[PDB]
Amino acid sequence: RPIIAFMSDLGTTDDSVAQCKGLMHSICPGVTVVDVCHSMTPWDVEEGARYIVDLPRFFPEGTVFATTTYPATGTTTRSVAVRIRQAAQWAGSGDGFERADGSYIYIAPNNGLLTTVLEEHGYIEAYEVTSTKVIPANPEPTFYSREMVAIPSAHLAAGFPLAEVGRRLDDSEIVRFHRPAVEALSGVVTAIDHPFGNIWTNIHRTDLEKAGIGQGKHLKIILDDVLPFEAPLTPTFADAGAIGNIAFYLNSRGYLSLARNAASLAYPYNLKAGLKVRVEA
Amino acid sequence: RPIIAFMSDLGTTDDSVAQCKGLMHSICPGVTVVDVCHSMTPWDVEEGARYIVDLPRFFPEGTVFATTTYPATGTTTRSVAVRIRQAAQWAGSGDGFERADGSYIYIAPNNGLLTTVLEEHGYIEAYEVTSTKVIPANPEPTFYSREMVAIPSAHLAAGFPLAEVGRRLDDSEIVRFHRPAVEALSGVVTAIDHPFGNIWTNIHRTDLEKAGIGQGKHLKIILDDVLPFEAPLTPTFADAGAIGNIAFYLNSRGYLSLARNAASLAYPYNLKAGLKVRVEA
Amino acid sequence: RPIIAFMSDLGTTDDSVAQCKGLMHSICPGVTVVDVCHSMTPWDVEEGARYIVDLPRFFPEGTVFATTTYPATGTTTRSVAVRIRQAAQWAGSGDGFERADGSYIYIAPNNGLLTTVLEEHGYIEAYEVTSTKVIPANPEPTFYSREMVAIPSAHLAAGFPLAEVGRRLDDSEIVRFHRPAVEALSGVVTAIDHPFGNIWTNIHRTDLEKAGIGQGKHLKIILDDVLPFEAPLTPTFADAGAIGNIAFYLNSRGYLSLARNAASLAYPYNLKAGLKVRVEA
Amino acid sequence: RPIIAFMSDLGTTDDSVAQCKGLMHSICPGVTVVDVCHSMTPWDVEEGARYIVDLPRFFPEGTVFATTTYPATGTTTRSVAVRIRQAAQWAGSGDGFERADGSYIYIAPNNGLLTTVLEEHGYIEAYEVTSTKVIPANPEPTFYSREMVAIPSAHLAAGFPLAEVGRRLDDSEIVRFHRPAVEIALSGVVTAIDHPFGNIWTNIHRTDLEKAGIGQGKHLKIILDDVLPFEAPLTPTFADAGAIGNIAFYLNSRGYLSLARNAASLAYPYNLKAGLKVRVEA
Amino acid sequence: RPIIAFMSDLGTTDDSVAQCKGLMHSICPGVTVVDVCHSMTPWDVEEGARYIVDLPRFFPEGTVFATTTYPATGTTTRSVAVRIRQAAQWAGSGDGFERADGSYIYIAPNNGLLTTVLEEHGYIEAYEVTSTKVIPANPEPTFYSREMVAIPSAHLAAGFPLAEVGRRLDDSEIVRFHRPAVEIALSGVVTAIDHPFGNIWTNIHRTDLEKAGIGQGKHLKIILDDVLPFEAPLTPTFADAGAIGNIAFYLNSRGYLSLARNAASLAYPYNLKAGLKVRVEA
Amino acid sequence: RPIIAFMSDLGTTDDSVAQCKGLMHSICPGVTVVDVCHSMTPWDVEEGARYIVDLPRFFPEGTVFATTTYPATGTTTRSVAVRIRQAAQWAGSGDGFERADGSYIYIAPNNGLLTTVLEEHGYIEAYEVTSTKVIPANPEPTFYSREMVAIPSAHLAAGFPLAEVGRRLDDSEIVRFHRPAVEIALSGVVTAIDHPFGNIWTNIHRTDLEKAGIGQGKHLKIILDDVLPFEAPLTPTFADAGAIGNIAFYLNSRGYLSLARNAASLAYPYNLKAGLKVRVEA
Ligand SMILES: Nc1ccnc2c1ncn2[C@@H]1O[C@H](CO)[C@@H](O)[C@H]1O
Ligand SMILES: Nc1ccnc2c1ncn2[C@@H]1O[C@H](CO)[C@@H](O)[C@H]1O
Ligand SMILES: Nc1ccnc2c1ncn2[C@@H]1O[C@H](CO)[C@@H](O)[C@H]1O
Ligand SMILES: Nc1ccnc2c1ncn2[C@@H]1O[C@H](CO)[C@@H](O)[C@H]1O
Ligand SMILES: Nc1ccnc2c1ncn2[C@@H]1O[C@H](CO)[C@@H](O)[C@H]1O
Ligand SMILES: Nc1ccnc2c1ncn2[C@@H]1O[C@H](CO)[C@@H](O)[C@H]1O
Ligand SMILES: [Cl-]
Ligand SMILES: [Cl-]
Ligand SMILES: [Cl-]
Ligand SMILES: [Cl-]
Ligand SMILES: [Cl-]
Ligand SMILES: [Cl-]
Ligand SMILES: [Cl-]
Ligand SMILES: [Cl-]
Ligand SMILES: [Cl-]
Repeated sequence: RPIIAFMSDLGTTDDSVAQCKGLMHSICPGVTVVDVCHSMTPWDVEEGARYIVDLPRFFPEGTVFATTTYPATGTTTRSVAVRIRQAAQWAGSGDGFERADGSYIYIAPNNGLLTTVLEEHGYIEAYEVTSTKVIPANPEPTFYSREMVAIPSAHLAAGFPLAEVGRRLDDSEIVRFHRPAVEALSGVVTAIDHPFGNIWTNIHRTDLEKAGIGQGKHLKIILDDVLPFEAPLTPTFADAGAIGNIAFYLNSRGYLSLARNAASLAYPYNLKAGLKVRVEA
Repeated sequence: RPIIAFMSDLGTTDDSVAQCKGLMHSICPGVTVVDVCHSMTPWDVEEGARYIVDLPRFFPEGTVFATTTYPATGTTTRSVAVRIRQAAQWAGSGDGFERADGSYIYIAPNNGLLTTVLEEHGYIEAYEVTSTKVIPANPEPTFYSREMVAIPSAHLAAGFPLAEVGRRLDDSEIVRFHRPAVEALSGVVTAIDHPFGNIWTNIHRTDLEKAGIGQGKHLKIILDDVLPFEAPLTPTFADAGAIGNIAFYLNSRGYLSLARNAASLAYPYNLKAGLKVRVEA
Repeated sequence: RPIIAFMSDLGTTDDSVAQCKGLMHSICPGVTVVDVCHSMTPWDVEEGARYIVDLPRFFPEGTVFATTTYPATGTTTRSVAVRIRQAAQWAGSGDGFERADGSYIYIAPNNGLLTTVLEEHGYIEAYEVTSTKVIPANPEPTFYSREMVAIPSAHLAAGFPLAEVGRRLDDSEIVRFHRPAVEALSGVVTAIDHPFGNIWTNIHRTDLEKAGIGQGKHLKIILDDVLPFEAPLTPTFADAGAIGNIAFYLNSRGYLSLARNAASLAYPYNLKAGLKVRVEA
Repeated sequence: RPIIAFMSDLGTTDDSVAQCKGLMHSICPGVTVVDVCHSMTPWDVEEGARYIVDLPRFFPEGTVFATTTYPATGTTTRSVAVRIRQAAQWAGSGDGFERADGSYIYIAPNNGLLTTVLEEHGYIEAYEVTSTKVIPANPEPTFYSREMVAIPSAHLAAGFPLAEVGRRLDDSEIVRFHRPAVEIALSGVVTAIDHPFGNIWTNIHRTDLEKAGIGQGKHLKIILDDVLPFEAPLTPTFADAGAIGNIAFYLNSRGYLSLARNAASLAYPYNLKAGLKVRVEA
Repeated sequence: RPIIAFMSDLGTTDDSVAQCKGLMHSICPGVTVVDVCHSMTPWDVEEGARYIVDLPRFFPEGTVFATTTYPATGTTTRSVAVRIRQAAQWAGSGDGFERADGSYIYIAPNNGLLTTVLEEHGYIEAYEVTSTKVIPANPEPTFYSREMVAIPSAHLAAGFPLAEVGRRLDDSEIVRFHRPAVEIALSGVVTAIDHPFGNIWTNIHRTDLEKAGIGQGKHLKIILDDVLPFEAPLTPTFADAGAIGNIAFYLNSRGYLSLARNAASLAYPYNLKAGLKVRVEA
Repeated sequence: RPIIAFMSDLGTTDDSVAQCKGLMHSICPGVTVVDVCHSMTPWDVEEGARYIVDLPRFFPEGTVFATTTYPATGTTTRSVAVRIRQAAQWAGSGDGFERADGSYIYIAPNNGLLTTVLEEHGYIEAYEVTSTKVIPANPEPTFYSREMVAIPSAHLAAGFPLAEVGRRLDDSEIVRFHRPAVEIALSGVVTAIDHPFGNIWTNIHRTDLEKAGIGQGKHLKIILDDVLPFEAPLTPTFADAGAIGNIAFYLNSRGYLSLARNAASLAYPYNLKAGLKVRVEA
């Protein structure tokens, strides 16, 4: 019972996503399509990477990940299809559901979208998608998200051999983007968690415990060099005490974050991604 | 062929809902997940209750209702799992599809979310959700909507015995919220029906016929003590005559409501929930 | 394995769509419901027609199309159910998936919604939907999108004979709307493609090649008689050269369109549908 | 002690008005320039009319009114200068300042701006402003508000003869506009939102009311835009609505039926703007 | 050389203020009307108070202050006219203009508008304005700002006797309001956003500071609305924050602790408005 | 009959400007203060420059221009006072008011505000304002617009000697800014949106045009922000665009190429703001 998890920049105000799904079913009958998100900022590769990087451990083995923002649609560019190694705490009841390696496939424009996927998970082999068996002989130039991602993803869900979609790629041929690094820790606001107004940073758990920082530690987190927040590190929001109170926590992705307890922190003060972050103890 | 109807405050701008669905499928293969809404105002329990209270009669028997806003995520709080009694006019073709009792299960934070569910439908037994068989041994503090609702809901859809998720609860142990009552009838605007701009009140059919009010009766409905609307009670919008004309009707949930015929009433004049309502004849 | 593609004006902020889906499953167990869009402007028939007109070739044969905006809900009006002729370049891998005729069914309010469907595709026979076997004996006046579209659509997906839903209609009895025609070509902006900000016009490929216009031709496209854009006709966005540069192209629906390469054209300058269009060479 | 009362659409965000004022002082030294308003909606002649039609009784005899919105600036269109007749119950302390006839001059573009001035005050002699003694020989094309209104207004204030500004006009040569009508239950329109209070003015006059048997203390239903309803008695002032926030129907200082909330804004919360239909039923 | 300083809530988008000015000139010829502000939030008495409480030392002796927001217009409510005592370190060049006592008159609605004028300047004689020699016999009900403030202000400016405007009041007859308190770590509130700069004024006075041992050059943490934090030393001016955009804590020209960014706006980016709680901790 | 023309960034929503005016009257009795503008964008020196560079020819000889935006208030930064040379075809009726040389004084912060005044009018003697005879001995740190501009402007208007305000400056001591350049097809920038009409001013001058062989009645293509295109002939005024709403390219009263719609706003509908690139091609 095959699954395609589908992430795109196609939006939710027209038939575009539905066209893709129609084909997915046409090709892989009995397929279940799980919508990740279709609301991402178009062409914002680094935003899209964030929505797909942590998915594998939550999905059954065999799940195909169709992930696409395709600003170079209609060009010589071709999509890349990749079987990752490690799905990567396990998710689920009990001690979790351990996922076998080489058990997930990403297919995506070769435009950097998979950058964090490949490094957090690794990959066995990557292939350029060119065979007319998994893509159209005459692709609609403007709709590669359908022609060069959705359509072949469904072939791959129906058991089509990855190694036959086209030629094999070298690591150097796989486009990557580059994240700002983390340097007293300096970082950046990665995202606002809608609809809660929570604030996410690029500082990982692993960066804290490397500076002698664990739960309960009193910290200062400064935004934009003008907003000096102060609070103890806590596992969750309610630990901040009263409603509205600032909380400092590690989010479900393993990253230092701020919020208010049952109140929005970002929205009322128009705090957005990009603001810079300084962490002190 | 199990169904999970899923309602949350997780939104539609990231991978959160997808993570949950991935697990649901992992646990209950062949499960179909029906999205109710994920756009509710976070932490607004009474808004979430409104989206889930009328669902059972529309769904096949055996449907599990996973409904969650979890501001106390990461705390001692635990979710409650409940088998309701009456699913409650029947919905469907002909005279409708009669639903057997004890045929639906709700699982939700024990924070008042199910208040109207339990009173409109009743319940056979309620249980605290604690067994590591339906929830993780080490839950992510900030994501109880996944760990303590989504994950066990899928076990319950796969046939896991309700009585084994944890200890049985007493009625007093089930958190409830309290609605403003209805008192010439006085009430309150409960919701604006997007995207139509229709206005919903807490005055039920049953409150009208208890004051000698049936179809065709000329009424006055005043909002905020400054907007005196006048119209006959009618079954639907077009009965108001011309487009734009005010209509007074009972909505599909059985509640007195106002609108314009093929025009928005609320949006142009920024009429929101909370406004108070006076009904006269 | 039956499919219902579902398009409505019911929105995504309440349980309405879910109620419908619940019934669909109740009636046609094992049915897969593919959401097209539920965000259309309510009562805007011509907008809804645009989201459903190009679907058939993307879906498996047998797919039932449940498409509904129902401002005359609760009136004498009844829905129309139609088996189209031609599904209509084929979509998919290779040379595409050829679709047999008479292989798709639309069901919809008889209010003009299907106007472009029937003319672009044709139809074998149309029927008024009245039988209490596919609709309720006592319909909720305000919710015909559920009672007179969703419910019977699921019967039709479960194999119920189209000719038995009610009486057969004459062409004249099928409500239609009328599009502005295309006249140096004059036309109109049909839609803004969210979230990209691309601009769509009513000028078809077929209108260009009828004026000696093919790829590479230098054109001028004027909006609102005040915005004289100039660019060569190109297959896709990146052909415009640098990012931000204007591109003139045929979209995936076969219509002259404008945009910027990896930049929004409409949003920053508040360009909306309705603006008039003049095309020169 | 010459006075020019200055109304324009030039705004409050550049030196336009100040250029004009500098010339007024240049031409007429010792002049006092009283700002009427400079924030009117651009080119909205009927809106400007309301800001200048009630002025004369509040001002000293001989005051010159310089009133301009000049969308046809740079064309053959010229300004007109007019001695009005009646200053029209007086304003001021006691029983008020009695104003003699023919004591005020309006100078404006001949584009209808004065339609209502002439209608309520009548006039005596109107002249086209063409003389290079009171306007520039080579006027800046975009700045006729200055060239054809401000400058000449100052010569007039200095005592320059009205009859010498140019040729005398006939009534048919004075461009006029048509007020929105009141139909008769009364139907009219919202003429203006009174900022910053959010009060709502209609074109419905006291005389239309008393002509439909509607007097003080009486209950009306007013509907805006064919759907938004309000009910209240006709009262003299806002506080008569009782509680803060309550709805009030009154006659404004200009004689027109108006709607408001008491020490709160009615227009803004419902996004009400000029132009909406008004239906009044008793 | 009579002068009336005019503060109202009448706005900048109609002829209201100009009607008032025309009468001032009518009643007191040669008067100069100095606009203070006309854009205050409607009916917000405590906001108006701040725009008129610091004025006297900047103005010539004998200047009359006409200050009005009149939400009770058309009622029994009357205006009060007051000769203040102390003009209160002087403003102007050198060591400043020394202002004699009892040299300024305020006329306003008796609705508390003058609460802070009387508190900081004290007063000598206050009178109720009822005489038909300085107000109209039949006042327009909606326009008391004109009928009961503007008109009488002009007679006063012309030298009309203060004691003759009506009966003399006692302190208990002068309506007053209560300032938002400062609790004591200090807690107060934002009183105003200083446009167009986006600076933020608090009700916390220099004296509250020096009373908590807080002086120049010292580090404070200020929290707005119980969550939005800022840290900086107390400095005399904006540039002392260093780089453009940096946060500054200072005492404004009125003596109140304030927050700002240096040549950049603090309020607008975070949508900060008057009314927010302020917590200052050292 | 002394006159001070007053331009500041102080705004229209408090008593700041009125404090300043009170002192002007205090120091120079009988002075007339002409408001230029007080609504300029805060700290935007080049925007202020445009509101004060065209003024002298419209004003009487001897008028003092008090022009200030003072982001460095409270520092060592001082103001400068300057007698300009050329008042620069005259404004006014007939062939206009001929203005003698050296007849205007500007006083402003030495922060570049006068860059364009000095460039177009030249100057004769510029002085640093330091004397405690024309400024305060203990200036309020946040209010230099008042302490270092308003107060001294008044002494100057009263006839106080310019050379005595402080030491004489050299050209190199007068801070200046750089105008946005015009590159050459011409590329420039939008300098301002002309409110409330929504007209669009560019930095492209008449001389840049006639230097590229571009004259009246000729077709141009103008592109804003590298993507938004407009086409029209160069005409003298808005109506020359024909129909209401139509696009017009013209030279404004200041000599700069500008874009507009005829009796309709161009900027607002497309959200166009100052700063956008402008490309003009013929
Ligand atoms: N104006 C545009 C410029 C570049 N790429 C676009 C544009 N509009 C849509 N796209 C891309 O086309 C893809 C469809 O194949 C979308 O995923 C999207 O990234
Ligand atoms: N800032 C926050 C404070 C309290 N609860 C939150 C916050 N953000 C998300 N949540 C809750 O966490 C749940 C995830 O388990 C969501 O359903 C939501 O209700
Ligand atoms: N205020 C309204 C007036 C007319 N039709 C409405 C209104 N609100 C909802 N509807 C219609 O009712 C249908 C539900 O059956 C929706 O598809 C919608 O088109
Ligand atoms: N874009 C424009 C179109 C038509 N008239 C305008 C425009 N901008 C300014 N004006 C007019 O120019 C006059 C100044 O002479 C103003 O009164 C105003 O009405
Ligand atoms: N809607 C209103 C309610 C109460 N007072 C008002 C209203 N509109 C204007 N006013 C008051 O009328 C006064 C003019 O006399 C103004 O100062 C103002 O305070
Ligand atoms: N937040 C601020 C930063 C820098 N300068 C300011 C600020 N607020 C006001 N000013 C300046 O103070 C001057 C008044 O002396 C004004 O001209 C203005 O430029
Ligand atoms: Cl790409
Ligand atoms: Cl909770
Ligand atoms: Cl319909
Ligand atoms: Cl005046
Ligand atoms: Cl005109
Ligand atoms: Cl003044
Ligand atoms: Cl009052
Ligand atoms: Cl003046
Ligand atoms: Cl400065």
